[PDB]
Amino acid sequence: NQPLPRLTVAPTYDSAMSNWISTTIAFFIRVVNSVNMTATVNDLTRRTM
Amino acid sequence: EELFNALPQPLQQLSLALAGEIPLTDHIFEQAASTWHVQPRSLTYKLLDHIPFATPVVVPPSIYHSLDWSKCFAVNQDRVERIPTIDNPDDVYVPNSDIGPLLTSLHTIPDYGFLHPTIENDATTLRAERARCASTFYKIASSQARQVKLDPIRMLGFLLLVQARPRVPSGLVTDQPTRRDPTLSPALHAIWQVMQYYKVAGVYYAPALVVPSGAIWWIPPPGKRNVVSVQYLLTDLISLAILAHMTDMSPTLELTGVLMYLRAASSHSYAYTLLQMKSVFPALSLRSMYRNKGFGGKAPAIEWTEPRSKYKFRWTGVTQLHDGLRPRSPSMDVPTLETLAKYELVDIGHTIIRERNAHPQHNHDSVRFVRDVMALTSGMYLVRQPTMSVLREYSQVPDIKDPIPPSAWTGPIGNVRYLLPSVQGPARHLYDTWRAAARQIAQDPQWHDPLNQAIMRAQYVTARGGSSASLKFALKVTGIVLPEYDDSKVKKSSKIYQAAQIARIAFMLLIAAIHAEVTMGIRNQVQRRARSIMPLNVIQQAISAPHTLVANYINKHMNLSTTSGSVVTDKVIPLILYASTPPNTVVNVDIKACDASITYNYFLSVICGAMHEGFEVGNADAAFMGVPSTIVSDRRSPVAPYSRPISGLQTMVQHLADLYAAGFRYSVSDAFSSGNKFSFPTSTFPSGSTATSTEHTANNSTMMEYFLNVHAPSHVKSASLKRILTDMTIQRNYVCQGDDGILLLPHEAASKISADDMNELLTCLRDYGQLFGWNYDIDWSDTAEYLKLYALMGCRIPNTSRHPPVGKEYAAPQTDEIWPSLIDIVIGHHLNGVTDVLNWREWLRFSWAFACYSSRGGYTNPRGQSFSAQYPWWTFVYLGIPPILLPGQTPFIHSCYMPPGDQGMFSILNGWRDWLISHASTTLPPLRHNHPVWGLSDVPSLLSQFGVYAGYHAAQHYRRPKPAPETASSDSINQITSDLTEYLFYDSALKARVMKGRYNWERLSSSLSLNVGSRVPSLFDVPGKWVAAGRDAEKPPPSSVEDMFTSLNRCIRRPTHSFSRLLELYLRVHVALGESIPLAIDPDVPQVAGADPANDDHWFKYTCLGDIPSATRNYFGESLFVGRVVSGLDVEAVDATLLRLKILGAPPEAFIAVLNGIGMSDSEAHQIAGRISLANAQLVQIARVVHLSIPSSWMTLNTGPYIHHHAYDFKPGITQPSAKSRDKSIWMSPILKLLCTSYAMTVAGPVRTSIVTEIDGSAAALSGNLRVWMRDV
Amino acid sequence: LATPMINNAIRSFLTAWDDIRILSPDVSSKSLSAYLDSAVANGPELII
Amino acid sequence: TGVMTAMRQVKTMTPFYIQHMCPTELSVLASVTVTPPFQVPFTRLVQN
Amino acid sequence: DSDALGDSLRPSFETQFLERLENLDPNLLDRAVASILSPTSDTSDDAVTTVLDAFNALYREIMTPAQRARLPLLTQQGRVLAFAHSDYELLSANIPIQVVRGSIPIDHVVNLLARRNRVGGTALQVLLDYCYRTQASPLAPTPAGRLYKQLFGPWLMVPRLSEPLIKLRLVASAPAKVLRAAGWTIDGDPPLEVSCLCAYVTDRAAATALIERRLDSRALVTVGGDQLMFVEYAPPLPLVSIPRTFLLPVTYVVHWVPPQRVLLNGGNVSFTSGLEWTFDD
Amino acid sequence: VLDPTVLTNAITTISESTTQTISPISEILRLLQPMGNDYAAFWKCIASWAYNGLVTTVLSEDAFPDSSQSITHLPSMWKCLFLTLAGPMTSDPHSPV
Amino acid sequence: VLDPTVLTNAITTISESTTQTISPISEILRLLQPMGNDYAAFWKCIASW
Amino acid sequence: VLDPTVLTNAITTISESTTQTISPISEILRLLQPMGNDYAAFWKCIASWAYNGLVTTVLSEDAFPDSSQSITHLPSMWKCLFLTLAGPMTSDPHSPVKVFMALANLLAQPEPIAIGVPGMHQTTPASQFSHPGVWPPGFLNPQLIN
Repeated sequence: NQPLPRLTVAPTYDSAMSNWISTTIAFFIRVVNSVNMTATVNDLTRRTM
Repeated sequence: EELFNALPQPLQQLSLALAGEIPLTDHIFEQAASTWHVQPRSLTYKLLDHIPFATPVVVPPSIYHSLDWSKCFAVNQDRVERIPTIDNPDDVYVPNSDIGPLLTSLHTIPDYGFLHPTIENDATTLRAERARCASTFYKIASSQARQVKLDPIRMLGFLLLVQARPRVPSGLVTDQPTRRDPTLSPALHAIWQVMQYYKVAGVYYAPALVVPSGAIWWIPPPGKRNVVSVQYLLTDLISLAILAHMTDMSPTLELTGVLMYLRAASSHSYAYTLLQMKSVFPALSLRSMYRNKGFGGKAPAIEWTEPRSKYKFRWTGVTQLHDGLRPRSPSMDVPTLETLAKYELVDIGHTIIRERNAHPQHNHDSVRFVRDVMALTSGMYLVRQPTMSVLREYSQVPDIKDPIPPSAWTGPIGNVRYLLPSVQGPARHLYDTWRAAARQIAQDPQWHDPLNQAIMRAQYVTARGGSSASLKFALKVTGIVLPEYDDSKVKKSSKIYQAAQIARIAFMLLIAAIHAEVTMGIRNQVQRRARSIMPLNVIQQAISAPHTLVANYINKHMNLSTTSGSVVTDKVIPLILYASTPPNTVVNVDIKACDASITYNYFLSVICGAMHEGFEVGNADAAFMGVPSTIVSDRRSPVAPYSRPISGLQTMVQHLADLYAAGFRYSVSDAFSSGNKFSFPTSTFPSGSTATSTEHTANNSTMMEYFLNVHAPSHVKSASLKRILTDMTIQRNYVCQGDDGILLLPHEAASKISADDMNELLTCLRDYGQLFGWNYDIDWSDTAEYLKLYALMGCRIPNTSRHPPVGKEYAAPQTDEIWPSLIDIVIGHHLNGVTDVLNWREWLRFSWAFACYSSRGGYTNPRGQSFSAQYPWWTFVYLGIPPILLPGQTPFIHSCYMPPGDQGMFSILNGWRDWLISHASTTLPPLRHNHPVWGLSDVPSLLSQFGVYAGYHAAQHYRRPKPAPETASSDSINQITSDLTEYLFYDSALKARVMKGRYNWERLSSSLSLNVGSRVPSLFDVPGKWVAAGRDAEKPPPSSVEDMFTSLNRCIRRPTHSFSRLLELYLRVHVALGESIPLAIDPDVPQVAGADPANDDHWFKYTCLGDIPSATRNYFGESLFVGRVVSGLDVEAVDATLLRLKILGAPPEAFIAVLNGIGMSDSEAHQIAGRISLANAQLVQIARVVHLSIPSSWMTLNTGPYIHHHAYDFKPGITQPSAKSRDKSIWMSPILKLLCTSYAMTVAGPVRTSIVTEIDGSAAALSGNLRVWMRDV
Repeated sequence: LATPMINNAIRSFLTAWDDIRILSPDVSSKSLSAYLDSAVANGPELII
Repeated sequence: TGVMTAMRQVKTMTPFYIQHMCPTELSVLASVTVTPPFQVPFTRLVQN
Repeated sequence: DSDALGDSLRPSFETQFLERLENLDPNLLDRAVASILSPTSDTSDDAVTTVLDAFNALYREIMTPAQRARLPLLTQQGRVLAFAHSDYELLSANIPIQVVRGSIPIDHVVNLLARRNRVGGTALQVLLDYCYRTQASPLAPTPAGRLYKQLFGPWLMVPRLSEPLIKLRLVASAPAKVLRAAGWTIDGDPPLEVSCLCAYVTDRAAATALIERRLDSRALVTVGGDQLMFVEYAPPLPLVSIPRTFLLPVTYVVHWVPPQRVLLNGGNVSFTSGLEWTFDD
Repeated sequence: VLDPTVLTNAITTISESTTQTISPISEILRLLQPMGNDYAAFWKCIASWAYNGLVTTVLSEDAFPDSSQSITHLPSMWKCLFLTLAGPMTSDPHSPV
Repeated sequence: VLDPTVLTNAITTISESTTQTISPISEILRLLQPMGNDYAAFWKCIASW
Repeated sequence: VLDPTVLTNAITTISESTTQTISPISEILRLLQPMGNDYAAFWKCIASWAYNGLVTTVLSEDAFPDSSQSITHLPSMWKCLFLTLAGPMTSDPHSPVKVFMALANLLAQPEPIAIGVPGMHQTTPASQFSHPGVWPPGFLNPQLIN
């Protein structure tokens, strides 16, 4: 945690949440673009995921 | 035959059609239908005399020896007229006495007569012990004769018309001339032997003649009497004479049945004697088949799908039978022959057992013996007094062998008490299941959601028709202006008249004074023409709202009913077939009188204490559905009583405990007995209320769970059975719905269980319900019965007695209908003979006879004395009945699994199309212009000659009178509608959704520019849906009937000789059928009893497809893309709205305008619209946007894989490449594959691989033209 | 005419059922009761 | 390739069943049938 | 009275309860008196549960069908105050009557010991005390004094009221045609009326706003072949329906307003009629 | 006196007894089932100590869980739990084994 | 326990465009379900050894 | 203030050819939307952090992907995304081993590892790893996974 701000707030990506969220997506972009999904899932619908 | 010679010449001309000799043109259909109505009905029995025939049956003269009805009826407390039981305390039905002295002569027909009007006059004015006693008997005895659809006088007339000429042999080599003769039938002989008594000059007077107002009885001659049992005997024989020729019953098996009806007619109180033998014939055949030495055959190897909660089933081969697979259960022979000895019918027992032992193995012929004997049970709808229907069977209180002590309860918290943990019987597991299920609702944030609250208030209005208006009683504490709404013409039932007035007064100023004595039963007046019925007040259903919700949570994780129209044919039927297989033996647990077995003495005190402790979780300061938080008076601690704030969800339980303990006030106001009227409490729940009877399902799995795990693994004395009872689990071994359910034994020791161990199990199970008063109706016949449907070694046994050919339940003394509603009863009567499989040609021959009488109608108006209608022959073709013969081909090639509608009319106009082009290229001039689907051949003139277009529009035209007041006059229409609108739109948040929905759609109706004024299911259709669902039961005025009548003749005779713009587009597609698809099952295995190779059409369909519906990618749409709707909006009309806009390329705002129309949130309308897609959708659900659907006749089949990968949109070597649906095969192929199956199931014989051959235009031309159609809708 | 064509598919129905005859050929339950239930039923009488 | 690789990746008990459970099952049931198993040595791909 | 309905039968219900218990076991009765009167109660699955099922078999045999015959005495008169020993017979025999669950702040278990010379003695009074307690449905017993404030409460006003009140009554008028069907010697062309329910007002003008309008409830009057005569209402009338200035009695029986106009009763014929409050002089 | 309500109050609080919870709990709900002949199996097991050698109070056949069920099956280990406690109560000399 | 829901679901959940002349997804189900509806033939092989 | 239109509008505005049989846009919004609000369960998940001594919020067992479907089965994978995102929210001490195993279950054929004591295999359905002794050795030390 961090202490409470008193000015106008905006969604920032410095959080541990945003550290957790962005690195899962950075991990499942690797799983989707891995070799196992390449042999089965079609390449154009792999870009969609 | 000489029977055919005795028919009238226009009636002979239709028997030639029904035989298949000539095509049934419309002129034969008109003249013979006119021959039925102008004929005196007594002449039909003269035709039975024209057959000289003999069979060993003798009707005794002891039928006519009657009782005295006044010795059978008397007066008791509160001055009620009822039947004192003569012999046994259930003697309650119609006594067999002379109707003769009670009737006067009738003015129009002097041979018949209605009730003597001196008895009719005084019994409503002066309450006597004679006249009021007489009108009770007369209206009940007329009502039991009224329990038919139309007269059995005519139902025997259709059967003799079918049997006049034999059917012509079609070229399909699986047909046979039927083995049955009418000369050998003792059913027809007993009718002729009875009718020898009822002629005075060779004229054969019927004993009754059931006018649609009610039955009118024959006057007796001097010296002879007219007992009431004869008309009931004649109906049961005609019900048996029809079915036995449809089931191909042996003539030695009708005599088994006929001798029971003649015995019950010889005895007194015919319906009571027929009720005491209601379970003889299933006990002699179905309940006991294969207990002999030699046993074998083939049985389905159905496997339970191993994730147990999925309730999925797969047919996984055959199982050859042996003597370890025959039932270890004892036969039902010894308890049945003792019952037959009570009525001197022991030869009926020894006839079946001699014939049953001729079937030692399990074959097609053996299961036909089961359904033939089950056709011998009378399906006659027994009618007693509706006063006496409640005074005895809704009065039985249970016998609690282990009552809860008063020391086992805590101090009271307001009205309710909690159960102490010191008591740990089966009441504790009742108390602890309803408590934890109540905890998961105060946690659940599904409520305080405006759409979820709108669905529950829609659930009480739409589901049941309602009873009373107790707001006239509920003006006692709050001054209401009480609008009677005579300036709106609407019915004053509980559907509309209550809930519109609820929108003004809050619940909290009303729930404190809800307790009423005329809570339910009758429409706010103590004498009307309606029967005392089940549902109660909408604000006392609203105080019963959490009791529904906690019962829904118990049945959520166990009973995944999914709220679908196909749940019997998807879940019940394969469980019926997975049970009774030779691996597992079952105990079909039935709980009789479960509605009268849930009292406040045991059950409703425990659950209201469990819900109140269960609702203690969550916020104690929280309202619920308009009921605020309140002060309770706590008295648990003896030293510290105090005032606690409780939630609104606990506030409702405080009033529900006051309502359950006082009972349920049934008020009887039947129009059968002359003016008996009394309201009185009971502990009996309403029967048919599925939102309330789910509590019985909520206790059925719960109390079986304490039995199989705690009670019976400790109480039973068999050490071997404790090994079985250890690993039994209701998530694996028990399936319940309602009061009844199947108990399953574990697969290791299932069929190898000792019957002496099972008798010690069921003794403990029957003694287990003695702790609750639950009289378990346990059966141990090694057959399945889940919801009134049967099995035998994995073969479905269609109960032919369940759907009678003649019978129809009437809870009213009159039918309360205009004429053409009989036609909708015909189609339901036809498809019941298709689901319950019969001889499919002879049933189709019987149906066209039966439908021909339902083609002419005559209305009696004091203004206009003459009205006569005529539907064409092709009307019944559009509604579902397949034609027996087309001009230009061979008869009986059109299957009974043909769809109705345009989907069925496509199927006939495809195989018969090749004749239509050739026969119109000759004998007719060609077209001046060119036509797309027939070229230059003048086929639509020829179709206009046969009346194909005539019956097409006459079937699409409505057949129910619309009401007369509209909004164009000075009438005050929105008095009750806008107040019901305020009831549905309580929160301003949900009103802001729907106002946003119609504003965006009518903006996008003209900007997107595809439609104008088109019907889209918004929530303002729902008060239009509800209020119009109240005036449909109201009797229409003669101005509305004649306007409905004149619109029929204008619709028939109009020169619109074109089809709809879908069938005109369907006929471009030409499909063709290659070889038969390879097999689903081994046809030595009987799938459904009656589908032998003799009944050929049903035999191939259950063999080529199978009767286990394969859950596939499609699974015929158990998902409907909107999991919850306001009740009144059809989700069929919603998926056909969203998926059209997905095909049309609509902007996403067009989807959101539809979804805000049904009440979805703006957070929800985006989240559904992105979720729905054209590829993720299911192949049945795509075809529903063009009004193509799976019929009810296909529901018992496995149409899943056949529509998937046997029906071709494009078979690349055979078809022409004009039918390439490029870039449209995501949604055109569900239309093309389903039109392939629309014709495959219409052709008789085996199911062939269906191939689209060509489209007359391009497939792009058809994808363009349906896109034009989907813009118009 | 569809009436020979509906009488041609009955040939393809039976030869598919004659195909399933040769795959899983039926055998009498008098043998199946003998190879399963006659074992628990009868034997020689040794003790007398 | 997408269909065929999916069929490899199906989690099925029948490979586990064929060498763990049913050789125990077929052993026990061979002691209880009325005819003992008439057995001949199976051969992996040897000509003679 | 609650005890009187068990006294209605020609053998008394407590006399059969002697005969039912004596035929089975004298020893379990010797220890059911110690378990019911125990300070702390055990499961007692030998003593009391043999009494209660013998009680309920005795109860279901005679008492529930007799209560159905007692239906017109407990709800069909003008106004009644029925008493019951438990919540069961008002609901199990399906009689239309409002049940309130009473608890007075006197320990009733020592009153059964305080009373004497009963037909079963003081020992039988405490067994079937526990039998009716288990028979009663478990719900909060409201204080019975709150019921008696409705009944006997405003009858304590009239000694301190300085004004002698007047009498009102209901009218269910009967035609002579229904009262000459089965035979009644009745002198007069105006219709014969009956008093369904009386009420008392401390003046005349407070009823003038209510004597004019008829009451919206249908009242069918069962007249017996004997002197007895019973009244029922198609629409139950809420107690709250009468205005706040009515003094209606605790219980009230139906009688003809002229008794002398009725002669030669001769049979039982009922009739339906409306209601009008009127002045009785 | 033998009153299980001290145990029953202590054991019903920490128990759940819901339809997703019966399969572990159901062995000890049979313990809480109050149907008993004032606990005659206890006093008969004491009285067999005096008449040991003439009658021995062995553990029942249905006491023992079957020797094919694993310990992961939760009612089977309560069935072993109720046995180890009732072990030394018996006069069976083979009760420790 | 043999459950054809397992092997059919793994086949039908693979992505093929609906523009192709021959779809091998919908093709091998004609080699999978018909004539293989008797799955007890598996058990006749286990007993045959 | 929760407002699920944003993540809806973020996904439905990604481009996909509609000619495919399987839509990864549509088959995950099926697995995304509750019919009611059902968003206070997030706030019960927060409110349990003050009460982790009494109650531990467990990942819902009916939301795990089964041990029947592979990684090629598309809605089974997006469950494993939804488990991995909602991992640190739930206060169960065995949350990350259930997150780790629900993918290790879902690719047992391509990528096998060693799983703890015997009796708990890689195709154990990721809910029975609720004890600290059946954490796999590769999860404690990723060097043990090759």
